[PDB]
Amino acid sequence: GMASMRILLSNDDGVHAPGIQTLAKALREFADVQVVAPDRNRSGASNSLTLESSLRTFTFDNGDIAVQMGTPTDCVYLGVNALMRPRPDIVVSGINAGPNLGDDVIYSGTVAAAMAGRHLGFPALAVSLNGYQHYDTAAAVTCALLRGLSREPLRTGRILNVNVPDLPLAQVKGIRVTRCGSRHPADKVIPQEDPRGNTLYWIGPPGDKYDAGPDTDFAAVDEGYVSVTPLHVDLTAASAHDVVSDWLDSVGVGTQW
Amino acid sequence: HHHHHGMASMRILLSNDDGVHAPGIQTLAKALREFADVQVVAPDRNRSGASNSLTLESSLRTFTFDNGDIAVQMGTPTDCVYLGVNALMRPRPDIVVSGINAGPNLGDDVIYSGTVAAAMAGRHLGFPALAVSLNGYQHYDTAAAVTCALLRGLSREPLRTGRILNVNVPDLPLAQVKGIRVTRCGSRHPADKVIPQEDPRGNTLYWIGPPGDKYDAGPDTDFAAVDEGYVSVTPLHVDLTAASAHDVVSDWLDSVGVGTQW
Ligand SMILES: [Mg+2]
Ligand SMILES: [Mg+2]
Repeated sequence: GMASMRILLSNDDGVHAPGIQTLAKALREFADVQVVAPDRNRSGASNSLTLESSLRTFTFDNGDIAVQMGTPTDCVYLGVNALMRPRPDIVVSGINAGPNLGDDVIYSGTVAAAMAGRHLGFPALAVSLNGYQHYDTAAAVTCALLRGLSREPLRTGRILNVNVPDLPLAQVKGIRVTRCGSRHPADKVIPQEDPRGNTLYWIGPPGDKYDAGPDTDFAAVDEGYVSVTPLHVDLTAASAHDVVSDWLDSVGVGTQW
Repeated sequence: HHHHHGMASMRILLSNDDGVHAPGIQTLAKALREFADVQVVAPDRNRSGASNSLTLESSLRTFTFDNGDIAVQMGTPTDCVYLGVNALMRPRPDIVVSGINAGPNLGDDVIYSGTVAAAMAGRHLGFPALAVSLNGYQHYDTAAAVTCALLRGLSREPLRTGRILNVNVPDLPLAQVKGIRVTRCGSRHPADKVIPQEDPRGNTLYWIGPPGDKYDAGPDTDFAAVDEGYVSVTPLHVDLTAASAHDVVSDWLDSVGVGTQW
């Protein structure tokens, strides 16, 4: 090999989490790896960033950096811009304890860290295990995608959201290029009272699967395939443009007549 | 004949990410209260940059003020709307309005926006959710006026397609606002600045820098519209799929023998 791959590895479960550590070990067999991860579990962090306060880092013995109270996007931000010199080739996020599928991915901090590395030399990898058993399987899948990214460049798509079925590698049927599924709106809130009679509120479970069709990420994983979905950060709903414009004319907003 | 038909014709969950004490939400609450049934459910402090984050491993505590505003303690903007819609409000809201935010929410910044995230949690409602941000800190009244027009608009006719509208208002007196444009999100160069700062014990702490330079500010972007003095309205969705990359990724995989044997 003419060049080593330099990987900024991050996650969302925290620097000590089994996921990030199993993958770290796997990647280190053939790549330079720098972990920059949250100091504790930050699931549900989405693409949040720390703007109101400065961030404190702690470096471990194996060279791992943890950002205290830092979101996954903080980590990737500091890794790319300040802490890795030169900047990394690519960001790998994961392996996450649990799936990031369908319309849940906008809340995923795992995905968020991958999206913060979208402007690097290789497309970012978000890697989630559909469970907690086979981190080894997901590490193998990642190492394969990294191998694949260096045999031939991926020309389009700055983010690959990867979901790995929780099976031993031998039982994974393969890989499907998929689109994000969708859910019926979530509406469950679990209230619990405190000792003083005050009502406190837990955010309940996701909504029921709604678009879990054959071409979706929900289906692929259910059928034992690694789901790969190219993602972007553009949130424009382009198909709604005309309807919105016509509506405005229709109700006289922005126009005199 | 009055400017609005009815004093409390729609139920509005009003939120933000600047917090309940922010002048932007407060100015807007006043304005909306002329014609709407308004319930504020917002964070207890400034949560700018909170994106679509939520509190999952902890239950949430709410605090109610004398005027009836609810602040969710520790709560994210998504937390607030999620709680407001699903638990706190009787009767349920017809629409979520989020803002007015201090500062723009434009381009690829929208995914990092707590203002936008709050609207997005109201996307399943009767009316499309509105995210409203001011391009500055001066003319909250203008943004308020624009929001009231959009809302009177919804009373005259429903918006069919489009679940969330991201609205950016030029920081100008209303008379100087050239009008409105339906835009697409522009984009920026990644931010690259990291401002270091030493603590009293002499340890180096880091600040996230400002956003990157504009990259894509074409004629029909949200960036252009605002720069040119127009209110920008971009319809958004929560879906992150990059559909126009499907075939390239599939060919690529096949080409590199990942997922197949040969
Ligand atoms: Mg996690
Ligand atoms: Mg704000």
